Amino acid sequence: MKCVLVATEGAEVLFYWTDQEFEESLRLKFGQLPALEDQLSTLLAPVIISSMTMLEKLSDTYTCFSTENGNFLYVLHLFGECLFIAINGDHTESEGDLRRKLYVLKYLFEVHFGLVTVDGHLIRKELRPPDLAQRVQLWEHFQSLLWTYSRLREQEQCFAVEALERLIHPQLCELCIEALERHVIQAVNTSPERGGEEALHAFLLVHSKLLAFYSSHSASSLRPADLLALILLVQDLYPSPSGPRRIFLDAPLVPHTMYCLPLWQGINLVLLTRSPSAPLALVLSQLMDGFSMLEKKLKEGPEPGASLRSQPLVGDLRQRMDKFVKNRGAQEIQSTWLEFKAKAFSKSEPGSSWELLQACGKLKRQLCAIYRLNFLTTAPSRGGPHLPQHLQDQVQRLMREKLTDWKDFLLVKSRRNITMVSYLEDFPGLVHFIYVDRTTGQMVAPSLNLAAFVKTKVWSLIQLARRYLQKGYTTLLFQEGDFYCSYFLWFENDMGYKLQMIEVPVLVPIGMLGGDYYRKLLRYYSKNRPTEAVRCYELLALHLSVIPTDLLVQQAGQLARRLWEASR
Amino acid sequence: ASWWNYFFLYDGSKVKEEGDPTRAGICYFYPSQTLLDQQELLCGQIAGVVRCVSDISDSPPTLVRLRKLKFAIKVDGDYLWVLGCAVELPDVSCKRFLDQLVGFFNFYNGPVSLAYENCSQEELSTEWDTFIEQILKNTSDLHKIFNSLWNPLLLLKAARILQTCQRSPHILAGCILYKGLIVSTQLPPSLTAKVLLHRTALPPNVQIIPVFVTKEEAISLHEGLVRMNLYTHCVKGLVLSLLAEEPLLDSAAIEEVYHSSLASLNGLEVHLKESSTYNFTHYDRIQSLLMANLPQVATPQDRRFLQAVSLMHSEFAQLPALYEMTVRNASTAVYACCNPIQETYFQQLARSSGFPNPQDGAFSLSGKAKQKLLKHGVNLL
Repeated sequence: MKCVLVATEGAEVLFYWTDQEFEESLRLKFGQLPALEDQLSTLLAPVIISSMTMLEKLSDTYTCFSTENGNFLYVLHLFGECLFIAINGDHTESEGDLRRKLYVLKYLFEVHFGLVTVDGHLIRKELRPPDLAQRVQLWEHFQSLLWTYSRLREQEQCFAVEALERLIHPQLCELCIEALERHVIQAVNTSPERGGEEALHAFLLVHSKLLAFYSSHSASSLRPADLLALILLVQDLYPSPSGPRRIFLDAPLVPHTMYCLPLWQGINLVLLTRSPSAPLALVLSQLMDGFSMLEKKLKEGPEPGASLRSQPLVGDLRQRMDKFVKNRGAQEIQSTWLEFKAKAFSKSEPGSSWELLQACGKLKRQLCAIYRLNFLTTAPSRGGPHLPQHLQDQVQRLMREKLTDWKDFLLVKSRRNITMVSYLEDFPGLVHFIYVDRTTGQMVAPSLNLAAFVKTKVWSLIQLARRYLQKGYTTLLFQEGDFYCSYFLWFENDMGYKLQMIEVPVLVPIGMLGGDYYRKLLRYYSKNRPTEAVRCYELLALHLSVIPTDLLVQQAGQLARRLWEASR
Repeated sequence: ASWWNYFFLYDGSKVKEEGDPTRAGICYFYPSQTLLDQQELLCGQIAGVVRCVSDISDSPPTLVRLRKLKFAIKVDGDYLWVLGCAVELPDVSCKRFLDQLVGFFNFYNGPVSLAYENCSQEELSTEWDTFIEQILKNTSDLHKIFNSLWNPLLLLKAARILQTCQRSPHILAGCILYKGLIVSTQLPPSLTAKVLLHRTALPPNVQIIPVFVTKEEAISLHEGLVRMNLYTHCVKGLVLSLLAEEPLLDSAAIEEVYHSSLASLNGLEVHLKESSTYNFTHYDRIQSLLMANLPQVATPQDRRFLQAVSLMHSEFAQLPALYEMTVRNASTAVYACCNPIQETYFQQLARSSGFPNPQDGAFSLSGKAKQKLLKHGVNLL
């Protein structure tokens, strides 16, 4: 009894995802058969029609509807010119879960498409191709992505807390590093058959945990947010070979190519390359932002007859724009640029404010068209250039030999990475604990395997902690049932000295997959103390109700110190 | 910003076709000085959204929330009730307030369909305006948060007078009030608020007005509208209110009871009439009583106290198995404990760095809460 729908202002459906119960209910209601998308559109048209009028008149939009006892929950969100609708009817997900799912879907759209998602006209065509087979294939791929995301959120702690988990083995990690360096990146780079593709990063994945990672000397460090999406994409194809997929990640949204080569069951290898025409996207992004500032002051400011021509920003934008036009020389964009050059810089007849607004809008769409023609039609899934088949086979076969003797040990160690017993003696009464570093995005937590009862209580603490953090509360201690929960937030420096606490701003959802909230929090504190480094830490612990509160705090503090000394 | 913003009724029978204007479908609206276009737009949008959600989900919606506003909607036959709230308010508080307004309308004017089919619009509109004025005059912060009532050998005889009345023929329950201060009452708290908020504006100073009690309240009085009669008597400072029966329209019995004690009640009345270091709030779930120590002037510290209770009050109503909850920020910490009988909230009016020290004063509020509150008679078990 679930449904996720994306619709435009004209009640046109672009993407839908329904389960068996919703489809059966719709069949029963409308069967007293047309396409499911048509039925959903004709059923949900009034909401879409009524939503726009509210924004047009009172500058307000509906956010959520609620029924008695919370039987049905409706969530609405306007992402630019598109409306996102989430429907729940089985009490399994709350409003926050639906909002997080919508934000995850929007982030997936960003990763899959790029800067094109900003333009509402092109995204409608991209999500609804004229060809039926391509549309069906894309819809099935996105439905599979949503299903695997939902499964991973309910089975894995890594997506439950949105943090990176690593397998600790000093002997194996080193050998993995030299094996990767010698036989993957160097093998691809030194091969003359690479066809201009440059290898940057390559990592080995076991289950939902990271084992080794290496980067080239000419590559930028990946943000922790992108690697969670990479892990989700890898898990979708091979749940616990397919052609390369074009992906976009923050370095802008520079293009990248994805390669997935499986080694065994539960062990996968991921390789990433970069197109030689990559820095063209940076120029396009600067031009995309440059015209936005020009349009911003065209509406707010006075008559643009003479004021804009003296602005250094316009001159800087002109110095950037004319260089781009001369370097390209495209007839379609040169004629419009000359038309806008005459309008903006004529000493006799400057363009009108209304006329200049339409001229700037036309140039905005043309720049996105060049990006679409360059970094999305040349995707490797549509016949684009890619690594040859035998080159991929050589890497896959050669990496297997280096890890042949460590197959059985890796699987056993993965299920028993951290033992709770090893901490029972030092910290009696402890049941479960989650240690997450918000600076590097890494988490330290044992492997949970009565077992279901404690497993369910883990999500309750996580959901409650996020809700209270949003309104400016840094800590939360509460007892529910026979267990005692905890949540702690504090700031430290690189050397380990204590730092003072400031007022957290009161409020986008809290997380790292669909955006970020911790990076902006660190910058806010650094504004007042630029001379000191800032680090962020979190700690979730579960204790029995028998332990007193005073003893609980001392036990929690000792655990954090021991983990800090064990790390680094 | 006012917590209570909008309140209007829509009738779907008068507007059935697309060409029928929705202006005639508005029976009442507050404020009355607003423009007509906004009225029509809001009514049409709300009615359309409610109808569409009811059609899709086979159940009418009970809450519509926007970025700046929050609407509580309930359906009663062909009439639609819409309530205007603020974002900061809890949803349960708005639902209870809307239910209270509906109950007041039913107990004051009977069924809506019969009242609008028999009576004119202007008189009910004036009554609504006056009653909204009273309700807006009688609202406070803790009353917004908890929705409680607007509330000793002398009390013994004051209640004995009522006890002698209950025996007096055809009596269910009664109460005695002094300028909004409760002396002794036997009615349920839901109807006690209705009697107390009744603006007190044949023997002299004797008035009898029929009322309409719901079956659940009528059963409670005896232990879906039922007609009863309210006896209102105006004294210099005292008021006596009795709900007896439908054919009340006994005689000379209640007349003698007051005049046998008028010189004693007023004489007893005139005899009666003639830097906090911590904040606390105690709420009784059974009697819906509220008592706390907050200054009339909202200091910046007091404003932060009200916000903390807002989230914590709603958390208890959703998790019946949750007992203890404490929070702390960069400036303050608030403790809470809940049992199926009563709730308690404590804050100290007197900055954490790094991981919390076990000797932190914020984490030791449990011991201080039970000891400090015993002074004002607040008995914590």
